[PDB]
Amino acid sequence: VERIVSRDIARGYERIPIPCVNAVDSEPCPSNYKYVSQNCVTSPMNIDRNITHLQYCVCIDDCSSSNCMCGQLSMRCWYDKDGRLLPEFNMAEPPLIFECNHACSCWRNCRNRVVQNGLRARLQLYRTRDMGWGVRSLQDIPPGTFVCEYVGELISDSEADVREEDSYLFDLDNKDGEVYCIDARFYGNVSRFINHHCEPNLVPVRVFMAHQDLRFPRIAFFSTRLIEAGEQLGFDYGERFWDIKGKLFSCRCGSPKCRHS
Amino acid sequence: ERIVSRDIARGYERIPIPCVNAVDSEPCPSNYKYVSQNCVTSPMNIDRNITHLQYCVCIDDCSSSNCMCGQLSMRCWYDKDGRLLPEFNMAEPPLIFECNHACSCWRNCRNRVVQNGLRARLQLYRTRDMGWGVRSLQDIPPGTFVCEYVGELISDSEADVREEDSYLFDLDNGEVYCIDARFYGNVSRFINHHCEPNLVPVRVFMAHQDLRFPRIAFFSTRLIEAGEQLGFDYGERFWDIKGKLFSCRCGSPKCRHS
Ligand SMILES: COc1cc2c(cc1OCCCN1CCCC1)N=C(C1CCCCC1)CN=C2NC1CCN(C(C)C)CC1
Ligand SMILES: COc1cc2c(cc1OCCCN1CCCC1)N=C(C1CCCCC1)CN=C2NC1CCN(C(C)C)CC1
Ligand SMILES: COc1cc2c(cc1OCCCN1CCCC1)N=C(C1CCCCC1)CN=C2NC1CCN(C(C)C)CC1
Ligand SMILES: COc1cc2c(cc1OCCCN1CCCC1)N=C(C1CCCCC1)CN=C2NC1CCN(C(C)C)CC1
Ligand SMILES: Nc1ncnc2c1ncn2[C@@H]1O[C@H](CSCC[C@H](N)C(=O)O)[C@@H](O)[C@H]1O
Ligand SMILES: Nc1ncnc2c1ncn2[C@@H]1O[C@H](CSCC[C@H](N)C(=O)O)[C@@H](O)[C@H]1O
Ligand SMILES: [Zn+2]
Ligand SMILES: [Zn+2]
Ligand SMILES: [Zn+2]
Ligand SMILES: [Zn+2]
Ligand SMILES: [Zn+2]
Ligand SMILES: [Zn+2]
Ligand SMILES: [Zn+2]
Ligand SMILES: [Zn+2]
Repeated sequence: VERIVSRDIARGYERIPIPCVNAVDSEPCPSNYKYVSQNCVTSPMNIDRNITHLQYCVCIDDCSSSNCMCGQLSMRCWYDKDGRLLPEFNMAEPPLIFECNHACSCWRNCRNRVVQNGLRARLQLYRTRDMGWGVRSLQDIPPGTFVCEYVGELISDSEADVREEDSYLFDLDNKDGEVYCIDARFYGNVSRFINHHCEPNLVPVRVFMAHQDLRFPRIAFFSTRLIEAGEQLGFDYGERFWDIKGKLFSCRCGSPKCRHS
Repeated sequence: ERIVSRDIARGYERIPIPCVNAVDSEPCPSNYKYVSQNCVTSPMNIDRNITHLQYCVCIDDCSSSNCMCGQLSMRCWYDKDGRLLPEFNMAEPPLIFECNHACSCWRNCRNRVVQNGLRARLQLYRTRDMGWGVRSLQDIPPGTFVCEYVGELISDSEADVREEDSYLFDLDNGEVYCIDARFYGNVSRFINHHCEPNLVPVRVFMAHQDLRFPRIAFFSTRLIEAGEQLGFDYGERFWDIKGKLFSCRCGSPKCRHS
């Protein structure tokens, strides 16, 4: 029998509830963390929030023309009229996405705004058979759809080096020497439960919205294909994770093209 | 009469805020940037450490006296409709600590009003004697959250060197700060002074509890009828300065500055 152990792990902080079910064992809904819907900090992170440092567009339309400055910063605006990535979007090597911000002349409903509108897909936390907790979609998700953001505690590399648990870190790539990461161990959203898959249906993309401090991109997961209702979400953890954890366990994603077992 | 803007906020508020001018030929104001939340130019080291937040451990709707956030606010002053209780001291308002993301309660608990944003149907309009003003297009019951005074967070040192001081809101306290809505602000930058105000500003804390930076929320002091202009008491610092230049045009029989 499938036990509903939570009607909403986000307790109303998302646009829709995220229930938790367990049809496997007697484990209750996870509670060793604090759910937050947006990134937080403990030690200060001096994000550049000077409004005059934002690059912005002066579009007089819905930011669907070639002249949009924010589209140019993203090479081009990759969103279609429904907010989904165009098929030309390179998911093997995603570019930086600069969404429109509060300094732009455009309206809040312009085309170049997707991730800033929050989680919309109906997801469900559930107990897997051999990978702990996982996240599944309760609905069909078309390809190129924004699913969720990897939310957690913004910490420096120096802080990440003294944390005992490293299984919930997401490294923030930046050309500058200073490096940071998102730790979802103590504070995080639904994305902290997404398991690794070697042929993933999700791809992380670095996105900038209210600020453009390149040290702190926000991590948005987009669907790489049609995700059918009931299917578990997964993304590629990368080589750093498996270089560390491979000596502890092999990958259990079950793909015929598994690269870590 | 003459609609000069369908929405001065460009969709950043829950409701459009149109602008009309039935008085003269002035177009919609455009010498500023509309922002729906406070911004900064020079950095402000607001304490955003999540472990520094006081929070409640309520298992209900935060309607009991055990709610930590209510105790910080002396008590929770919101009724089930989100309006201030009749016991609220409009003459000397307390600090309001709304529930935050560190609390164990849900996003729809009783102690959350200002963080839900502007809801009332407002309208920017041209007055006959004091430039632009804001009016309500609907009846607003007493104790209702109307709007927040939004703008650029600046220090006292910065405020003392700004040529235009007509859009400052002082955040009183050693180090003191203020909100300058001259270059960046929301609809509240157009609210005029009235000696019989129907709005009262209240200092509110939500996502952070850095007492240097309270957010300014306007609540109705009485039933505001549809079509009535919004107004609050600018205070004596404003009128000690600007009284040398002009007199108050609020038109009240109890006007104190004309
Ligand atoms: C100098 O001071 C400011 C500098 C900037 C401002 C505003 C400023 O205030 C001026 C105050 C003057 N007072 C006017 C009345 C009395 C005094 N505008 C912003 C944003 C504009 C859009 C809305 C959000 C703010 C961007 N950054 C800024 N300079 C860049 C703008 C774009 N150029 C070009 C290369 C394209 C690069 C430098
Ligand atoms: C095990 O998987 C990772 C492990 C580490 C990572 C990243 C990892 O997976 C990222 C992808 C998987 N995610 C899973 C959920 C979401 C994606 N990050 C780094 C740097 C962090 C800061 C930014 C630059 C890279 C540090 N080293 C790590 N663990 C060490 C921490 C300190 N301990 C002891 C010294 C106490 C030794 C191991
Ligand atoms: C009114 O009394 C309750 C009202 C609600 C409760 C519990 C309640 O009991 C309190 C008394 C209990 N007795 C006291 C003695 C013994 C038990 N529960 C919550 C949560 C439900 C999910 C699990 C955590 C608590 C949400 N719904 C509630 N109404 C809200 C709906 C939204 N409004 C706003 C729009 C203003 C805020 C009130
Ligand atoms: C004119 O009305 C005010 C004038 C001033 C205020 C506040 C005021 O109105 C507040 C209420 C009215 N609002 C209107 C919209 C919303 C409420 N605040 C202060 C301090 C700011 C923060 C630290 C403590 C107080 C600075 N001095 C002030 N003007 C000077 C600035 C520097 N210039 C230079 C030329 C030298 C000389 C005049
Ligand atoms: N493909 C995979 N194969 C084996 N274990 C995996 C896996 N993907 C994720 N995991 C497990 O999940 C951790 C990532 S955190 C992901 C959520 C986790 N399943 C939970 O219940 O909290 C990894 O450290 C590993 O222990
Ligand atoms: N009660 C009042 N009497 C006369 N002028 C007033 C007033 N209340 C506000 N004002 C004018 O408005 C300024 C405050 S900013 C308020 C908006 C302003 N009416 C505008 O059109 O931009 C004051 O400096 C004063 O010039
Ligand atoms: Zn644009
Ligand atoms: Zn833009
Ligand atoms: Zn735009
Ligand atoms: Zn695998
Ligand atoms: Zn509470
Ligand atoms: Zn609460
Ligand atoms: Zn609380
Ligand atoms: Zn008056």
